[PDB]
Amino acid sequence: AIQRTPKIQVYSRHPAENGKSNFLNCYVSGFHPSDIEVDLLKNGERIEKVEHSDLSFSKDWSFYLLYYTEFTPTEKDEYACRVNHVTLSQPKIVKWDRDMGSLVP
Amino acid sequence: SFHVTWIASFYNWKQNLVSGWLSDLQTHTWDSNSSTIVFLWPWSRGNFSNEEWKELETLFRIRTIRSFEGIRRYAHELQFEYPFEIQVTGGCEKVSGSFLQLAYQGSDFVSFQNNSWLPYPVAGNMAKHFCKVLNQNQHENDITHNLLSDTCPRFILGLLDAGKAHLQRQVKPEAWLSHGPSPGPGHLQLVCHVSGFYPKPVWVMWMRGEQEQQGTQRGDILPSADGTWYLRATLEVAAGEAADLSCRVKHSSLEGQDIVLYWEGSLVPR
Ligand SMILES: CCCCCCCCCCCCCCCCCCCCCCCC(=O)N[C@@H](CO[C@@H]1O[C@H](CO)[C@@H](O[C@@H]2O[C@H](CO)[C@H](O)[C@H](O)[C@H]2O)[C@H](O)[C@H]1O)[C@H](O)CCCCCCCCCCCCCCC
Ligand SMILES: *[C@@H]1O[C@H](CO)[C@@H](O)[C@H](O)[C@H]1NC(C)=O
Repeated sequence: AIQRTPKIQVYSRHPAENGKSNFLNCYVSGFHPSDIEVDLLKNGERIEKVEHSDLSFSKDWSFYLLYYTEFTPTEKDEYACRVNHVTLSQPKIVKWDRDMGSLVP
Repeated sequence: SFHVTWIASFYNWKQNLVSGWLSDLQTHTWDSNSSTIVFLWPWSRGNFSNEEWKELETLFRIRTIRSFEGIRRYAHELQFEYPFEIQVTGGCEKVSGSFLQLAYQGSDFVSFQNNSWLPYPVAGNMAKHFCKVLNQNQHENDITHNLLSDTCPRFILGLLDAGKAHLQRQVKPEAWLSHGPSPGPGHLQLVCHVSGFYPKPVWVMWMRGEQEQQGTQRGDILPSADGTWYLRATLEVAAGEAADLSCRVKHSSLEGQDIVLYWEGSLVPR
């Protein structure tokens, strides 16, 4: 009733280019209560050093956080954000969408 | 608009957060161990002398930890049930507009008006009983009033002046195109990414020549840790009609030189 489920948005700071350093972002917002667990995943495995912004809230009192890490993508790697919150039956996973290319030689 | 936010989460596992903001931009944090006010930028001091800053630190100490203790001492009689969260936001703005509002479990609960705390009607008698506690010292309410109508306007004036350079900087966006993940059958989702721009206002549209494509769906504007902004704009199109399409970005920082990217190369693929 008084609980609100998180919106989860995943994006890169720069276009994906294999072998070039970049930043992966996961913006979690519109949730309540503030207790939340957010992991960034590389090939399904949790990335060890991830930072987040100080917890804040919007006009409607719902909370929001930015999680991010520096990373270098290769063409074989898939990245995602995994969020768990009291409003979620099970952890919700949102993938980083990139083109990658080479659809067929 | 400068404001301070207070986040207190009670589990009786706890957590206490105090931070200061120019709208979207964080300028201050409270370090929960040194009891200091950490300034996140050189200009976060505004034109406030080091000793007036130690005065402010004294009052943030005393009121943050008297507020946490008071909330936990009164929680039984106030019928606050664990777990619960208290959120406060207070600051000043039009012309010299000021505010201080408090929420319980994510809903409007009480606010400070002129000289006293008033309950929001829908919040019921619980909020009313809270105001009684909150109103037990008229002097402490007078201090709150002066923090809002005196200290906050002067501070925000000095802060904006001190930060004018940072706050009025222009950072050029970059953009790029990709395929979107969930097109309907027979259709494509064209995605135009715009990243790294500042300040926030931006214009982005899919185009056919000089014709704006009104199907363009702009996402939320999202933050980056370096203080710039991000936006995705998508267009759903039939697979046959994705040729002459381009993405056009307008931003204050470009001085009329729009970014224009063309759906093509391996994106078609040719
Ligand atoms: C990191 C960011 C930094 C950047 C900032 C840069 C510049 C910013 C400057 C301005 C920006 C905007 C400023 C925002 C304004 C701040 C908000 C207001 C702060 C809290 C308000 C009051 C808090 C407080 O003081 N609660 C004290 C009140 O105390 C009581 O009072 C009475 C007298 O004293 C005593 O009663 C006496 O009892 C006896 C026996 O009965 C006799 O009868 C006496 O006759 C009778 O008087 C009581 O004992 C005593 O308990 C209590 O603990 C608690 C109430 C519980 C909640 C408190 C307020 C809710 C939270 C508000 C915000 C908290 C923190 C926000 C930031 C500080
Ligand atoms: C700081 O400078 C601003 C300039 O806009 C001024 O209005 C404000 O009163 C000053 N505050 C001081 C001197 O404390």
